[PDB]
Amino acid sequence: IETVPVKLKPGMDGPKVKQWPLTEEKIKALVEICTEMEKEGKISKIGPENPYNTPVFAIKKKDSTKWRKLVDFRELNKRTQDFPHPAGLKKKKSVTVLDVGDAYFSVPLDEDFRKYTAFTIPSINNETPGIRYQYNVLPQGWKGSPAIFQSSMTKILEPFRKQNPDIVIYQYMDDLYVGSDLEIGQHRTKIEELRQHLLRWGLTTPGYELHPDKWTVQPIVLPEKDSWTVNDIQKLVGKLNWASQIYPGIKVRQLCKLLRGTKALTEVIPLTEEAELELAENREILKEPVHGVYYDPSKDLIAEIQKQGQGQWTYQIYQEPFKNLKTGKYARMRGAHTNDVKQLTEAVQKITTESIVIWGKTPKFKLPIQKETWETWWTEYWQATWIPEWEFVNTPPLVKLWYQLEKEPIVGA
Amino acid sequence: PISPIETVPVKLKPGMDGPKVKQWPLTEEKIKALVEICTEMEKEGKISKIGPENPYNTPVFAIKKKDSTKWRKLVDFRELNKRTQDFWEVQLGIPHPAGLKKKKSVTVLDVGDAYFSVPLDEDFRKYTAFTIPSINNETPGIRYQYNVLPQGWKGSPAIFQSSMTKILEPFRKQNPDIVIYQYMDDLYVGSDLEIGQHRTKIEELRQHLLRWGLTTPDKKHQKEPPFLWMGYELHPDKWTVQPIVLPEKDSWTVNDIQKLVGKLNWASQIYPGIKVRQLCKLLRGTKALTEVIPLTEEAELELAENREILKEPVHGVYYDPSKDLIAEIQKQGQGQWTYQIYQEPFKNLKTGKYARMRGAHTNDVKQLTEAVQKITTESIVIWGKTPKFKLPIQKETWETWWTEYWQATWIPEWEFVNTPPLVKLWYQLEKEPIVGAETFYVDGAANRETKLGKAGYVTNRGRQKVVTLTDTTNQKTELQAIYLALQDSGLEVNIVTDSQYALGIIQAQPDQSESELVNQIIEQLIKKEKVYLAWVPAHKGIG
Ligand SMILES: Cc1c(Sc2ccccc2)n(COCCO)c(=O)[nH]c1=O
Repeated sequence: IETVPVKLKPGMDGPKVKQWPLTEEKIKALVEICTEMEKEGKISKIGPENPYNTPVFAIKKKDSTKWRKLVDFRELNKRTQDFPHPAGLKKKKSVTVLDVGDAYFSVPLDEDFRKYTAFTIPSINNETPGIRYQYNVLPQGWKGSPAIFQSSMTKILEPFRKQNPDIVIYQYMDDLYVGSDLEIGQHRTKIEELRQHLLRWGLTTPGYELHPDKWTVQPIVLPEKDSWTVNDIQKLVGKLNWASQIYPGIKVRQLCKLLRGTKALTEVIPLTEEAELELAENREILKEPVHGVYYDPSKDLIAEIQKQGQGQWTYQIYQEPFKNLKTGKYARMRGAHTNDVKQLTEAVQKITTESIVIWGKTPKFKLPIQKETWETWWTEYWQATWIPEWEFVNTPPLVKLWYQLEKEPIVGA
Repeated sequence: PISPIETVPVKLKPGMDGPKVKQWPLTEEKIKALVEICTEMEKEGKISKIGPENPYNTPVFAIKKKDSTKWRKLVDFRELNKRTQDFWEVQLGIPHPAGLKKKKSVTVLDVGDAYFSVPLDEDFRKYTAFTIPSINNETPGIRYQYNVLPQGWKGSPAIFQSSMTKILEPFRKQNPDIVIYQYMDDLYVGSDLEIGQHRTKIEELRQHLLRWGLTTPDKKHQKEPPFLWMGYELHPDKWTVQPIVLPEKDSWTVNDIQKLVGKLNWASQIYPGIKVRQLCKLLRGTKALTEVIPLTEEAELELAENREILKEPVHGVYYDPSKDLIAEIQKQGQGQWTYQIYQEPFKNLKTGKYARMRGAHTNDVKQLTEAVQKITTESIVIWGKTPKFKLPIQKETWETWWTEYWQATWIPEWEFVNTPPLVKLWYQLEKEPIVGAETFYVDGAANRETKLGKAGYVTNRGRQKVVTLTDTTNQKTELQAIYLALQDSGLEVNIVTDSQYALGIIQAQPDQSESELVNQIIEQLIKKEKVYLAWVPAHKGIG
């Protein structure tokens, strides 16, 4: 097959990322997968003359008891040359993600660019030199990949597209998001049909899937008591004062007046009529998301995560601080009780998914965890073809207390 | 000897051209030698004479050898190495002894000369041009160029490795029961074959390398176990550390002290007991590196004490995959932890220790976690697996901590080992106001310009105080306010403050910090049985 010439952004050089140490277990899996791919002419061994390198690792998806190879092409992608997203699926009743990744292995990649796809399989205790490979066909996780397979993909989908316009198909890298408003039965089966359609063309394409709008940005609720103590008011005031950053209409003077005088924190204070109003008024302001916040396509999305303890986590997707596009409270996944990393990774994934569905873009994560810890175990629970950008931060206490007050349904479902 | 292996495509850095540095003048003697030697390797096909069409040049030198009284040669490839492309890696990470598997017999193949056996990329050969001058300040000189990998050239080490990798690939496959380690010119081969069987395979290997123009010594040569490998001493059943010798002298210079402390600090890893506390003191206010320091008696005892510890030669054992990996950790003090990874009790694989720096604000439990993490990573790189942990901490202690920490953290499957001192939470802030306890409304402020401030308090019980502070900053002032509050408070206290820093103490509650003031506050906090710290918006009406 003829190949499209791919190049790096002007002035950029190939990625030279260092390989992370992998446990023996997954190292075996990589060798197994790599030798197989080598024979199939997917990848070729390279010498030391190639200085470029990208990290690799193996993961096991839920409901999958066989290893899969994932590469961290993030560095390469950011350096790759640039070459649509609907809205409907955001409003859809149910969405199903399909792994159309394999299809790329069919298309060959521009000879000269291949050098940049270099990767290494590490050796235990540095006993032997790592096996150095290089891609020949399109690599999974690479951005240029879907950007090249586009042609074949559109055609392959056209029939289903035209015979089922009531469904929305979106492709984000190795994933194919198919959403429909049809009830559970028809949808599941229709997906199965779409699958078989792909199967017929060659590539195997593997409750049910997602649900777009059952995700509502819940407001912040303020507590109510029959009587308040100095301490309570102090807490309330502390929160409000901060909240004014998002809602400038929030005032707290009247409450502050009741908080004047060196009295016991346990001491109860009757709310003055004027304070009652100020409080009530603030509740009103807080009843809905701030106006004016609009998604700017050219700017990157940011996602802050906060550990709430007890398995809960809070997050915010925004572009400019306080001007959040969405907010949410993630609950611990049934089982991941002993470790935060599990919950964190899971959270990271769920959020990105939503970022994709809604904006079709990967948000930068501000992870509340020490680099060392994250780098060492994230792979162990990662179950996504993509890897989002991230940075680590020292979570400010104030923001945590605020979102902690996110409204919760009297009964979820 | 010259192998028929495919050369590696080597090219110069983007936009650079080959070396053109001139050659140095030499004495009649060194010239004779260079001619002899160069003609020697010329006949062997290692180097070849070149015509004037090559503008490149590199300086060659001569010098009598290491106990031989015979002249050797050396080419200064600096310039060439500066222009040569960057290669991936020359395996920067050596196999740690503890990670080796016990083999019934090992053999060391000294594949040294091999560098001059692997052919260089023909196109590149031209860049290795060098000249043997003439006395007569002649016309031209004896020009040559390398056809094989040059000793000292940037790419040689890397290329040689891969070439070797390729050559050994088949043998390994047809002999999966044999393990080989590559280290520059040394090729270590080990297995569990009855002595004779082993010897035979080694010979096959030798014959193999031979076919590919790789000369190897006869008789299973030169070195024999114990293998003195980089500070380590490898024996068939255990590895030992080379005797670290301490220079017993009577005059000590700054430099000599620093160097000493250095060795002593490396030793601490394998010898959990070594101390340099006093030794470091001898470096305070040093004017010159050559300045002599009168060794204090405290230092004499310390240095001497260290000698007694280093008297006992330590030895670790090898890895046996058929057994679990256990890692035990201990706390020798605030910020100092010791660990020993083993399979069978007392039969240690690797040991070490980590020294921390209190930083802005940390706590023991946090540090334990940070240790477990480091240890884990070390294990994965060595034994490709994570060890089971034996830690000096209560499961309850852990639970209470991590379930409430602001940052995500985790410690792999571990087991409690009751070995004092156990790490415990020195204090725990109350989650709500203490009933029937004094409430201190603390506050402090200082002029940023004049560094003059005031810090004090007032209680719901009527009590009050204030102190004017000279040369200080608002941060210190606020902290000071909280400090005083704790001083005159009592066993149970409620303290309200508008300090942002205090908020940090609330969210992390550290048991150590760099700021002595904070340390004071901490010690004070540890004394109280009930403390509730609360924060309120600054510049507002709360007072
Ligand atoms: C190669 C090899 C070695 S030798 C070695 C040399 C350098 C680095 C690593 C191992 N040794 C050490 O045994 C020595 C005494 O019998 C070992 O125990 N197993 C091995 O596989």
